[PDB]
Formats: sequence, C-alpha cells, structure tokens
Amino acid sequence: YSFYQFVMTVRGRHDDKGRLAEEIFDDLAFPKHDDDFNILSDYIETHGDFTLPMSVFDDLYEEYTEWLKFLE
Repeated sequence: YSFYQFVMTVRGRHDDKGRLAEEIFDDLAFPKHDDDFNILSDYIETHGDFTLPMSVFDDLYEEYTEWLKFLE
C-alpha cells in the first residue's frame, strides 16, 4: 500500500490528520503510488498547498510506517 492509499483509510477521522487526509484526496496532483519519504516530502514542499502544518504530514507518515509494520 502506498502512502496515498493509507491516507485514504484515514479520511473521516475527526482531527488534523483526517483534515489533511481530505486535502490530500482533493489534490488531483498528489503522487498516488509513492511510499518513499523524501519523494513525498519533496512533493509537499514544492507543490503542497495545504492548510495544516508540515508536522501533520510528518505525523501522518510516521503513522503510515507503524501501520505497515502492523500489517505483515
């Protein structure tokens, strides 16, 4: 599962992660198949147009990795 796919399961959550999840969803340009942190952070820095602090993305990616480890 890519970061984007994971984010998709986060949609609806009633906090900042859920809010960012929705913006990532609304971003027609977001990289949908990438999982590498640098690639993703590169995108958010240059293309990112989000209302939440960068730390929210970091936290979201952190959760992503825990989530993967929890599968497998």
